[PDB]
This record gives sequence, structure tokens and C-alpha cells, in this order.
Amino acid sequence: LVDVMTTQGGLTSVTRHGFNRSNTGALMRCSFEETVEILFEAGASAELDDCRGVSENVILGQMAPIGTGAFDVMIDEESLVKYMP
Amino acid sequence: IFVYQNNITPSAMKLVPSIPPATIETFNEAALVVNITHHELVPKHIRLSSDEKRELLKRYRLKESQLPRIQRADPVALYLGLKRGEVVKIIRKSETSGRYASYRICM
Amino acid sequence: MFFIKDLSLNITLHPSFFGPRMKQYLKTKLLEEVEGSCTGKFGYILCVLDYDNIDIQRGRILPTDGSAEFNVKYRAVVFKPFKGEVVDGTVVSCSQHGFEVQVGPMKVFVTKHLMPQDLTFNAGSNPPSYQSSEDVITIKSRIRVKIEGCISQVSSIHAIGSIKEDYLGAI
Amino acid sequence: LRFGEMERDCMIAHGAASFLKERLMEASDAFRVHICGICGLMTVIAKLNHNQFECKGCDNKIDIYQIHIPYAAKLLFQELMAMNITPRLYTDRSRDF
Amino acid sequence: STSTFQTRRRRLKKVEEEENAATLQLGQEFQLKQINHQGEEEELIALNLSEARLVIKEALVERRRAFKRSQKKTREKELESIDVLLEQTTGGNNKDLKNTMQYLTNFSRFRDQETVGAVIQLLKSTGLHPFEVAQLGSLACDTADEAKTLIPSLNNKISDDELERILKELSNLETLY
Amino acid sequence: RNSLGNVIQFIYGEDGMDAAHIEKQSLDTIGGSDAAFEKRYRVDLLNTDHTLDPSLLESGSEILGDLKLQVLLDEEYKQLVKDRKFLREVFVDGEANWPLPVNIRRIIQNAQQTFHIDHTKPSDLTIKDIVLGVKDLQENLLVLRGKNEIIQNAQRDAVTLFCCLLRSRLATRRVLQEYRLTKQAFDWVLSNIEAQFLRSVVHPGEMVGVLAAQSIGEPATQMTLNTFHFAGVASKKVTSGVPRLKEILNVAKNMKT
Amino acid sequence: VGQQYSSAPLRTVKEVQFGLFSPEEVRAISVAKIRFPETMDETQTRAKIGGLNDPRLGSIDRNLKCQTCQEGMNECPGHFGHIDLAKPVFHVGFIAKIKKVCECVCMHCGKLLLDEHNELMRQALAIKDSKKRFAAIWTLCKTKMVCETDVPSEDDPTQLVSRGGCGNTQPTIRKDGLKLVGSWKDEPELRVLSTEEILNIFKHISVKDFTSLGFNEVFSRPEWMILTCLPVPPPPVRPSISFNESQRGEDDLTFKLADILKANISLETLEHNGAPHHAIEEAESLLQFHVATYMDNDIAGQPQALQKSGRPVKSIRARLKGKEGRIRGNLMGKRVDFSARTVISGDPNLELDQVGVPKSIAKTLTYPEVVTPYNIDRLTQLVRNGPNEHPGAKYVIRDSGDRIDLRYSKRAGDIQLQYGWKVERHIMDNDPVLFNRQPSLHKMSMMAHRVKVIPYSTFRLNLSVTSPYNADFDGDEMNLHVPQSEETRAELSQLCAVPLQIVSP
Amino acid sequence: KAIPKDQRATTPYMTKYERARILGTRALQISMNAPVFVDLEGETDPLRIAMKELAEKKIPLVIRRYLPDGSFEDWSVEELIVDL
Ligand SMILES: [Mg+2]
Ligand SMILES: [Zn+2]
Ligand SMILES: [Zn+2]
Ligand SMILES: [Zn+2]
Repeated sequence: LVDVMTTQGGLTSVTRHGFNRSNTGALMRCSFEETVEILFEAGASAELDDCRGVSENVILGQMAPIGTGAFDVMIDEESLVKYMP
Repeated sequence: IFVYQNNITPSAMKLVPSIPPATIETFNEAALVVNITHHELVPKHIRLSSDEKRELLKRYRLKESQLPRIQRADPVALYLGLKRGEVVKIIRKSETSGRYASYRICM
Repeated sequence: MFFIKDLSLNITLHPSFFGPRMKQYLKTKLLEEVEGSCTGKFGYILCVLDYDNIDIQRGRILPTDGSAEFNVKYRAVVFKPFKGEVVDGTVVSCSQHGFEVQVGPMKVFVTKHLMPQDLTFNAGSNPPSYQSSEDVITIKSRIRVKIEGCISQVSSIHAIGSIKEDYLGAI
Repeated sequence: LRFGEMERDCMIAHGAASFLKERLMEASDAFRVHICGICGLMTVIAKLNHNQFECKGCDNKIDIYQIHIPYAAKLLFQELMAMNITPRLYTDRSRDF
Repeated sequence: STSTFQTRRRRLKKVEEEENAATLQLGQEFQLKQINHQGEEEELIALNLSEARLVIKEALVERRRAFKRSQKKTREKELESIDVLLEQTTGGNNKDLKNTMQYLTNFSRFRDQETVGAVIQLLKSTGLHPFEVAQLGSLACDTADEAKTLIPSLNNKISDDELERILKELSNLETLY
Repeated sequence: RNSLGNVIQFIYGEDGMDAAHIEKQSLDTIGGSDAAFEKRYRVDLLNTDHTLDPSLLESGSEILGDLKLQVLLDEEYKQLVKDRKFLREVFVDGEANWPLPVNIRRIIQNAQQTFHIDHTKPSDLTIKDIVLGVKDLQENLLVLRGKNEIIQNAQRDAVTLFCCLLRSRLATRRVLQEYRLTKQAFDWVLSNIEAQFLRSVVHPGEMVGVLAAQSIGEPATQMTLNTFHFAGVASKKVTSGVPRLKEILNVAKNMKT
Repeated sequence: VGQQYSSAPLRTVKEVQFGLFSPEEVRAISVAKIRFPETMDETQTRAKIGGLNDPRLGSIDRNLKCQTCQEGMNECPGHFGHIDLAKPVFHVGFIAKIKKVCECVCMHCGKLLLDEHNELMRQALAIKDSKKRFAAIWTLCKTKMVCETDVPSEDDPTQLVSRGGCGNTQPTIRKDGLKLVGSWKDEPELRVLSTEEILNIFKHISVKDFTSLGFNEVFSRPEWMILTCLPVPPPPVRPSISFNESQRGEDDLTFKLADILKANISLETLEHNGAPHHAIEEAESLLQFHVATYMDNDIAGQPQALQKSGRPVKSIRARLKGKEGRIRGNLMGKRVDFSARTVISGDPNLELDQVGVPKSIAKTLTYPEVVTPYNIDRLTQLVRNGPNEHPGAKYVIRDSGDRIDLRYSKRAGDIQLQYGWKVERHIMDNDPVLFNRQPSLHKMSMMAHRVKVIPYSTFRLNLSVTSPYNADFDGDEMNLHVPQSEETRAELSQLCAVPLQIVSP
Repeated sequence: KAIPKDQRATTPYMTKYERARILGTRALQISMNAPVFVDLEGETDPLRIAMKELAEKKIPLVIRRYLPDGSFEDWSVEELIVDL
């Protein structure tokens, strides 16, 4: 928590007036106290969203990079062959 | 390094950034009276050669901006006179693990 | 004018075909959804080369169903005509409005008005034809057209051409 | 039953990536839509029979995609377009990072 | 669809699709500078009839072989020999490939992978752009005027005389029937 | 990191350990007089009164004197020492009890009655065995992995505070006179620790952000409100409780106290 | 989801490119000319006029029709129609910036007010962050109030260099209601800034000038904060509510638009008839009002734009505004299917990880299983067992994507299952579930459990798992969500399982 | 960006989140009527089967671990050490 507040430069508060203004994409901040306002000044300045933040995904109903989603899975056809007697 | 007493003329200060490369700094007396860096809480920082950095990044897959930052005007940032870009290696004491490296770029 | 462009594609596969010879089914499904396709973007996908070295890479499992998905990079021979290209082919159909010649997998039509003057149209003929002081163009004769325009359409690419210019016509 | 923020934060805490995607899509909103690969909007005219697709304006037919997002999201995005704001939805990243 | 090795970052305003012609201006997908799967640069691949015929055949043939490695556990004369190859490795509803093979097998100009070789080795010393090296390789031509008219992208790109020495040695290599 | 890429700890908790695997173990090295500390971890093979009484080690009497071992036997000491100092420079309070992965108090208690060790007969450990092993142990409590320096350096760090407990416990004088371990037992104790540790690490996925968050608000919620136990002694009034916490997170200028 | 396959390829969203609607696109996208303000009654005839809501847009009456697009009602996102405004307007939310921008540029020639020349400037033009490189450039121009013609270069302050002309004094500006007013000075000159003008200026702002200010040459030019063509959201956005037939109840939004439309017409008709010059701007404000009060209705300019009966009105914005609304109320938290809730009690006979579900629920909640040789036998068994005997099921589904209501469907008892089919079955002993008590602020407030179907209507849990939920049996209601995939139930089994939670981080 | 089998850096172990998804992912596939590379000693539950498919490390999958900067490291379930 503390580390989060600091880093940036000095003391970034845990409130609409602070952390929720950061370099974080829209929708994510969109999801806290300033909603419509936020969006407006988003499409205003041509924002672009990574869609990397939980909220970003929960809003697009996609699987968010989180534990279970902190990685992709695959089928190694080459190891799929050696697996047959 | 110039050490004024009560203050400098706003007509004066606006002459420092007029002779590059050379750089100039400004400290008040009442300021230097005590070396903050000796304070129980403040832990030692350190400048990093434009290589030890081009490394730190490489070895952390870091984009300049993703690095924790320090204020140009940060007390210790001044005490070591950093520049927009130089990185400092804050090495503190930790109750989790005795030591704990950390870094800070300079904005 | 025929081309060899390097292309890729995505194939969703069911956990079902996740056998020991999966690679097989893929290359297969590839050729099913590839050879014989059309795109004003790529033209006629005719044949896939180097069947042996088709790159499947690793495929990734989806998240709600176990279907996998690979991006199969391949290479095939193509063909997509251009408004200025001079090709010759065999005639096929013919009418009061002009004949239609076939060059490669595509059919290039030719308006009675887009061909020479001294070339009238004869109907009381059989098969139907267009006669000239010395030329005669019917079904099987071979012509050389000058594609004057292209038109992309669903799964094909027709065109309008001419034989009015010089060095064009029957051979 | 309401699966609210709190029960959300809790899953994220657990790491249950998908049991979440579920509660949110496959278990509630979920809806399919056709985006234009050009003007990232809910434009595209999908006549799901003759395959015909189109997006006159960004005048398409070719570059088209289909996606899975809760209905709310479809809604929202429209509501915003309702307020002269255009939330483009893209399927490939160009910024990298 | 079937992506084409180059992701041109389309920024909303998609309006510039220039015309196509014999101004050697072919779609984006066909500039002389296109990218190979490996990730390198490679000149466009322009095939001339007969040169294509062979290429397709080649593949169709060698496909057959590999199509059985896993099963263990004269003009009118080629029309037939081919139809079989197809009724062997093709999907059957590839009416397009068929018609192509006839055209390709009827209008071609070279049977031997050798004569076709000389053709290439010959033309690829003109520095002409692939689409010319192609048309020039699959279109009968006597006068330069005949060539330079059907293929206007030439005109200035080569003295009349030389193009004529090129057309003189094309008729000679022009395999018989 | 967070949704951007910005770091916020180059190691979760500055130690890469998962909260689940931690307890209040004591740092024997810190507390205590310079007097007892010696009477405990000090082993001098060159001295009738400061050598391991053969009734402990098997090769006890054939040691009293070896000068090649008093090189190690000492390298150890100068370390538990360098340690003592390190710690007192960190835990100034003097506080010795801290949250640390791998409970080693127990790991041994098990090693004890799992081999039915008897406090009568002598061990069988080479003094080379102990020291040279406990040294290899730390070589494997890897928390970070990198193939380069920068990282392999950060490793030694995220590990530090631990080893000190380790060495504090696996002291040549300790290992034998306190808990009669045998080559076997010992070699076991070392095995588990290398693991119990490796398991104690944190799993690259764990949404800590949210976890962290939850864990402060949970108790935050139970905090009493506007109490002031000082009231009844005005002028010695200070802001404490939720209104205070508010004050913080808010980064308020005009604080009450 | 949404039923019916589509050639279309299936992808995920990677980026979200927020921009602003250029009037040109608004029309482009639009399918409805949207001329009339009325809803339907083709003179009472039930249908819809080629006027408002469906002059092609989506539909109602359970009728495919949606510009052939058919698919009808469910499976068809409305389409946007447009509605050409007679005279440009402000964008309620953007008034803020539209102003500030002016303050940052003088009219007439419309250009920045501080080039590379003024030094304090440079230091701004470098800050990469369109968000501050702006509130900076502004802090430096709200003061300059004269479009300087010449300023001393990098040499002698004696030699003057020229840039862009016309020094026509710049006016200071103040926000009155929804219009912008500025003064010129010697005894001011107060005149209202006509939108028609502001727009112009903006239109004339340079490319590099856009950018320099927090903008974008492609997705959001400032000239687009001023509405010229109004995008009209289709039905699914402002759905009606029918009380069978002859009884229609439309949505607020549909009404505003109406008023906006009404207002619009009455305005146009005033510039093609007896135009009493300055008696018009008396209804141009009405447009602006509606066109503004439509998106937002909670402003400082008091008039709440009430709707007969004292009802406030529901501004589009009003819908997204946190808690109980679009963003925080429908997306971050949804109500969900396959959920249950009842009073709980203690069972000193269950295992820790178990949760005694009462039968009643088991028989109502269904886990869609996939017909497979491993199960066919046991599966069909349930199917037969019907949806009333416990160990049973209540729906079977074929590859053809169609439901089989096992409680009806003549062929109930019939049916021969198939490899690849699914059988929404009853929850049976040992299915992994997501038990939980509110409020949730602990990982341990939602732990997976081994189901254990039991009699009586109360969820049963083990005492020793009381505190993690922090619940008592004084009539404490708890919830329960049932997994749905095989991978899903795995995330509950291998991660959120009560025993996995015994040690708190 | 791609990382060679060498220069490998990540954990040699399997994140519970990794296993659990695999396990889940597999079972899902199994029940999707997918080939099962092990002798079902009489198992009828796709999970249970997957769990076996795993304790014999005969699961054709490769976890691609992505790194903040975009590059990834691919790890097979054959390799990944399953302690837990
Ligand atoms: Mg209570
Ligand atoms: Zn479009
Ligand atoms: Zn429709
Ligand atoms: Zn001006």
C-alpha cells in the first residue's frame, strides 16, 4: 500500500483526487467515483486502453491476466506424438 | 555550487542555465545546517553510471517510465545533484529480509 | 501475372482431433478452406506449395472450450488480374452482346461495342459468332484480350476486356 | 443473485481467473456482436444467413470480426456513442508494450 | 481470411486504395518489396504460364508421394495425365484449379524445366519488374512494338533493338508441339 | 507490478515469500550478553576448556588441535558475529522474534524423535560435515534465479535475514551439544529446509494488490471510532483511530494532531 | 452466446481507442434519416413511421425486420440513426474545454498564442503527457490577451521578428449558463460568442496546434466538441414497455430526443420564414438546452428540465454514474444465474469442506454435463429419472443447438443420448460449489465446498468454518454459486477450497 | 519476443494457478471427447483422468509464461516440477 502511494514521486493519495488520475487506462478509473466525467475527457484526448487491468477485462467479459490468467497454454504436437504406444 | 544567505535576486538566478555544458546549483545556508542524509529514516542512495542503468533496465525488462521515480527537487536528489534521467539505487534495511535493493529514476 | 504469395491462416480445432496425427487433419482442413477460395485482396488461391513443410507452430488452447487454434503459415500460387493486363484465353459463351473468353480460372467478358467496328455479330449461325472481312470468332477460338476493368464478387472475379487496340484479337 | 464488486474483488484475490469470466459472461450478460476491423464500432450489418456483412461508411464487407462481451458492455459503448463519444474496440494491439 | 505477412497499421481513415493498372501499380499486397515468412525481404514472385504449370504440377506431384507415405499404416496427353493427378490430390470441388490446369496446359510455352530455366536466366538480366518479366515470358511477340504495346510499363525501360534480341531468342526456345 | 509495468516491489514483501508460510521464530543471535553468546556458538579446537568434549563428536579427540579445521570453525564464528552486528543495526529495538518462512524450531524437533536419537552416545558428524553443508544449503534457498549479477545479487539480499536464523540455528556448537543430531538427521534437516523454504516462496500469479488491500480494510472496518482515551486530560489530546486512518489515505494537510 | 453461428472470425478486444464523432461519420454510420418526432401511428395505424425509432433502426413487435438484417429483437444491436441539427451546439460536458481552448487561442486567424519563441513555452511543449502539457499551455495563455504580431527573437531585444498576423485583442471569457461571453477593453464590450463562430475558429486551428494542445488529428479534433450531427441511439438503448396491445409506454430518452427534435424543427422553420433576426436565438438556446440536458441533467444551471409530473428526467450520464448504474452496477457486479440463498445452520456431522445443500435446490440448479462414453450410462439414467426425482436432470441439448424441456416434450421418456450432447443435470453430492456469506472483504468469505444434498431447506456447514465466513446461525442467509465448465469447477477445487484456506496470509 | 530454451529464467516449479488451469483445461478437453494418453485404470471423471494424465506427466501441454515486457518463456508439463 505504502509503496504504491509513494513511488510516483511524493505522496499520491488513495482517493479520486489521486491514484485514480494516474497513467492508468480509462475504464479502470472509469470504475471509480468519476465515471462519466472520466470517459468524456478520454474520448476527448483520444485515450487508448491497454485492457490489461482487471477492470478493463471484467468490463469486456474477457479472461483477465490473473493467476490462472497470468499465462497462456498450448499443445505441443511434437510432444503429442511421442505420447502413443 | 553557490551558497546564498538570505536570498537571491530573481533577476540573478535566471542566468544559471545559460552556459552549457557546465551546470550550477543553489543552496541556502539554513539548509545545509544539517545533513539530512544522516537521518535515522533516510537510507543511502547512490548514482548509477549511464551503463549500470542501461543494465538495470535490460536486466529487468524495464521501460524507463516503469521505474519508481524521485523528485528532481528531492532533498537527497539535490544532495547528490541528479539530472533528469540519472537513477539512484536506494538500498534500505528490511524486517522481511535484512537488506532490500530498490531504485528510482529522476523526473 | 500468376503469383506465389506467402500467406497464413487460423484454424480452430476441437479437442476431438487432438490425436497423434493432428498435424495431418490440419494441413487437410487447411487445403479444404483454402484451395479454391477467392478474395479481391489476394485473387484466386489455386494451389498450396511445399505440402511437406507447412508451418503449424504451436497452437494455443482457448479459454472456455479446449478447442485449440494454430496460425498455419503456408505458401500457395495465386492469380488476380489487373486493369491493364493482357491475357489470352479460350472463348466460351457468346451472344448478341459480345463473347466471353476464359483465361485461367477467371472469365473475362467482351462487349460487342468494345471490339472492332468491321466486326458485326451473326446470330443465324450455329454455333453463334462474330464475323469479319477475314476473321471469325466463335466458341472454341482463342483470343487475346486487354482487361479494361476488374470486379470482385463473392467467390470469383470477372472482368471486362477489349480487342479494339492493336496486336489484339484472334491468333 | 447479485455477484457484486465485493464478491468480485474476492475472486481476483483468489486468482480464479475463469470462474470469474463465467459468473460475468456465460452466467449472466454475455452477448455476441459484430465489430468493424476499421471503425471499431457496433456498426456492421450482420445478416447471419447469406453471410453478407458490410459496414458502409467505414465501407467494409471484408475485415470483420465477432466478439464476446457482456450485454451491458454493448449497451455502455452505445450509450457513449449516444453521447458523441466513440469507444473503438480493436482486436490487435499496435502500441506494443 | 488468409493474412498476408504485413500488418499495415490502418488508422481509422481507410481511404487511399489507389487504382490498379499496367502502371506497374498493383495492390499493396504486391509491391516488389514484400516480406518472407522467415522475416526477410524478397522480390515479388511473378510466374509465366508454363512456368506456373510446372510449379503447380511439381507440388501436386510431390504432394501425392507424401499423401501415401502415410497410407501404409504431348498436348492432349497431358490433359489426361493431369486430370488424374487432380482426381488424386485435389479436393474435387476445386473447379478453379481444373480450368486453370487446362488453360495453363494449353497456352503454356515450355515443357522442360530446362527451357523454362533458360527463359528465366535470360529475362532476369533485364532488371525489368517481375510483372513484365512475367508477361514477357508468356506472350508471343515478334516486334517490340507488339510487346511494348501489350506491356506499356516498358516503352522506355529498354531499347527497341535489345527487346528484339530477347524476343528472337524466345521464339527459338519456344518448345515445339 | 501493476497494470502498467511500473514496479512497486522488486520482490513481493521485499522477500518473495507467501504470507501463508511464515511464523514468529526467534533470532537467538541478537538477544543476550556478549558473554553467553560465546558460551554457545564458540568452538575452539585449540583449548582444553573451549573444544568439543569428545563425548559429543565421534572424531572428537582426534580433532583437539587440528589447525586446518580451526580455520573453518572460526570462519563460522566471525560470521555469526558479523551477523549479530548486522541484526542490531536493523532490529535496533533489540526485538528478536520475527515473521520468517521455514519453522526451523520444529523441523528439528521432528528430526529428533523421527530417528529416536539418544542423548547418551556421541554423534558421527565431521565438523567439516556441519559447516561445509550448512554453507551449501543457503546456496540453494534460491528465491530469484537470473543468470546475471544484478539479479544473483538481489538474491543474496532477499535471502539474508533468513540465513542469519539458519546459521543461528545450525551452529557447530549448537548442532551437537544442544540437539544431538546425526549425519542422517542433519542431512535430513537440511533437506526439508531447502524444500519447506522453496515451497514457502510466492507463486507468480497471486493478485497481491487486492489481497494486500483486503487485509487492511478488513481490520479497518473493525476499528473503533472517535474514542480518545485521553479525553479527561485535555491538552494531551492526540488523533487516533479511524478518523486518523482517514486523514492518512487522504494525504490531508491540516491534521488534527 | 447469442445463438446462431456466423462466418465471422472470433477474436478478443485488445485496445480501446476512445475518440469523438466527426459529424461526417455520424451520418456515415446512420441508417435513419430521423425527420419526424412522432413514434408511430401512421395516423393511428400500428407500426412505426419512417420518422423516429425505426425509419430502419431496430424494431419491436417481435418482427425480424431491421433492414432485412432480421435476426429480430434478440440477436440484433440497434443501429444508429442521425438527426441534422439546424445550428451547431455545445456538448454539455465539453463546455469546460471548449472554453479553455478559446482562452488558449485568439479568434479570427485562430492560432496558438505562444510559439517556440516565448521561452516559458518551450518548457511546456516538451512535457509528454497531453493531460498536463495542456493545463500547462493554458496556464500560460489564459493571461496573454493580445495576438502579438512580433516578438524579440533569440538575438537582440531591439530587432523584432514576425510570425502570424492580426493582433485583434483577445477577450477574457466567462461561463454563463450554456453560452460563452467575452469582453474587450476602456468600458467593456459584452457580446455573446455564437457557437457558429467558435466552431469556425476551431476548424481553423492548425494540425500541430491540435496536437500541442491535448488533442488528436484523427480520433478527436476539437472542432468535434461542438455537435453538428446528432447520433440517435436505437431502441435497445431506450426500449419501450408494452401492456399487451394498444398500450405503449416509451422511455425517457425517447422523449428528450423528441423534444430535441421538436425544438430543432421550430428553429429551422424560423430561418426560411419570417425570421425576426434576434427572436431566433431565443429558441436556439432551447435546442442547446435539450441537446445538452439530454446527456446531462445534474448541472449548476439549475433548471432540472423536469418532465411533467415533477419527474426529473434520466440523462444518459445519469445511467453510468456509479453504484446502481451501468459501469459499477451492471458490469463490475451482475446479478447471476445458477445462484442460491437460504438460512444456514450447524452440522457437527459434515466435513469441513462440505456444504449440505437442501434437495430443493439441488433439483433446481443444473450443471451442464457433456455426454461421453464415460457417462452415457449414468447420464441417460438421470434423463430418465426425470426432473423431479432427485438424482435426475432437466434439459438435454443436441449439437443442433436446441433445448429439450425434459419436463414436457412428448419424447421425454424416449431419447437416446449422443456423444457430444449435453445434459443439464441436478447438482449431486460432491459437486464443487462456491459458498459464501456477505459482506465479502476476505479471501475466506467465498470458499469452494463439496456439495452434499440433504433434506430440509437450510444450507449446512461445519462449525469450524464459521469464523472464516464470520457467521452465526441466528437466521444468517448465505449465498451459493455453481460452477459451469469443467475448468471452472477446477479453479474452485484446486484454489478456493476451504482446506486450502486454513492458513491466512 | 521469444526466449530460447536456454537463457531460461522463471521458476522451475509449477505455479498452482498453472497446474489448476492445466488440470482444468485438460479435464475439459477430456470430456470434450479428447484422446487420453494414459490407461484409465477405470476412471470416469475427466478431472480424475487429467490428474492421472498429470502424475505420469503425459499431458501434451506447454505453458507460455509472459513477461511484463512482452517476451515469454515456454514450459512443458513434462518439465515443470510438480511439488505442491
Ligand atoms: Mg449478525
Ligand atoms: Zn467500419
Ligand atoms: Zn438489425
Ligand atoms: Zn490572431
